[PDB]
Amino acid sequence: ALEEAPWPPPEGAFVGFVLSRKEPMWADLLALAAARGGRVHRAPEPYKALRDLKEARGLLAKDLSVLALREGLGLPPGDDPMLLAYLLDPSNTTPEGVARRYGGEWTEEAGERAALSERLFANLWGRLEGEERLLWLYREVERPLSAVLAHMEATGVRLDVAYLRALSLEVAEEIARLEAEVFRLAGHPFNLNSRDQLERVLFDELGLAAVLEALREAHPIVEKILQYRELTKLKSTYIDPLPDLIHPRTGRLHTRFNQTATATGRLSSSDPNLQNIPVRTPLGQRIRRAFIAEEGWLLVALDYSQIELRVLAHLSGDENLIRVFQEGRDIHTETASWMFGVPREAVDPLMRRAAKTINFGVLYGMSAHRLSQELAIPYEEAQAFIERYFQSFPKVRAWIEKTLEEGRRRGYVETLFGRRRYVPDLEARVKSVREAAERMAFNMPVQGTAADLMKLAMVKLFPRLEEMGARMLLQVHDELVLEAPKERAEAVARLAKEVMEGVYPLAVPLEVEVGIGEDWLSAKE
Repeated sequence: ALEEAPWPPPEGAFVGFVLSRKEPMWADLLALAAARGGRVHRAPEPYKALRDLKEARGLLAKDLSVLALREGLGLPPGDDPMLLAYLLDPSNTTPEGVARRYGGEWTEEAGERAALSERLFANLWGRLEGEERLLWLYREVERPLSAVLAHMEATGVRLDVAYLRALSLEVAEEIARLEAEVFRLAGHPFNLNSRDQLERVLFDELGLAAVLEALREAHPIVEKILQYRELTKLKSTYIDPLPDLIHPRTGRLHTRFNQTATATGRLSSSDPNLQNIPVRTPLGQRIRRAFIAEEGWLLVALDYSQIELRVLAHLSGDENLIRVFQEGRDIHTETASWMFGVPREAVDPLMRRAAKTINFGVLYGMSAHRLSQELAIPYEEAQAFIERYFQSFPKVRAWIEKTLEEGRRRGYVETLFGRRRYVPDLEARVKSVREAAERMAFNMPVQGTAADLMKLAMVKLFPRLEEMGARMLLQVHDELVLEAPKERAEAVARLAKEVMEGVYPLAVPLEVEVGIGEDWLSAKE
């Protein structure tokens, strides 16, 4: 046991806390404690207790910072063992998981959480001090980012409830129509949500899991059904819930951001989860339209153009790919031109399509077999096309090979900045497993770097942003969403563009599309 001591603790103490709910902005602070030396300090009354701390230092610091901010206190997030653990091995994503792996237990008791933080920090910090690159990431990117996220989560984003309500009825209507059609193609009404009734109808005149249904695209009814499922999912996952997630004390929505969740270092969101809102789908766009600016403010949305290809270009050092970007020429057009040995002027739109497909196909995994189906071209030609590609960008092939070799030898792969991911499976004899590792192997450096760049961008942008009355609100994919006063907008945009594009010196220029509007959808123009 440790020695009890009265509140407050000397500065530099590690904080432990317990919430009544997982969402910081909605939870009630039940317990608060601090540890330093061999002592523990338990706060008599949690809320007031916060004011005695100059820095939330410990496990899940950001979360506490959020609660404090909603209470009008500027309590900054400090060192957090989670970040260190994550940097050591991206597998470390939850506090319970980390504790177990490193000798501690995660309990629902403030004091204990306070002690655990101290212990962990010392332990992991030692292990990190020898890693030049990782220490850099922790200090220059990770830690500072905590503050940023804290503010984002706390400020939140305004929603157009009126619009949401309306949209709900529209989709409900489309659903009814689809349902009607299904009945027509079935000859008799029935419950689409009922397994038994569905199965019978299918077997009724057809010869037979969403995958199963997808494969059974033989009768139009199956198509229409899947559409029904889709709309239903979206309506209940994004349209209907949103209004209910508006915090009473702010009038805005507070989506959660996690810093140590994805396997590649990309930020993830929850409640909702922007990541899964349909990209360029009529409905998806309509949902984005719900996110609006404050009365007298505007939304500035910045997006990175094909960052992954530019990153690849840099990591491979492929003269051709590099030239495409340095020359500012259309990537897909040039790809086609190369693959088919035809000058720009004669690029058939179908060639462009093929190129576009391959380009993306080589990024996410190595879309080999998929090519046939997605292109409706015979097997042989598909392989040839792939060959033509690497023939045009040799160094990309060389890079992929090198990456895997290094992976097998060292046991891990790393992003441009040094972030690492261990890949033991590259030596697996089981096909599917080894192939999975292989995808991950080259996906990691490309995606990881894209993530790192964005994070670096944010970190160094925040201070300057705050200098003007501007706010950082959302981050999804390779996109940032800001909020700024009507008269300041244009200026803020100009700044954001520069900062982002010049975040780090690449052999390829970085480009950012910028849009300003009253709502997210309008902004993206």
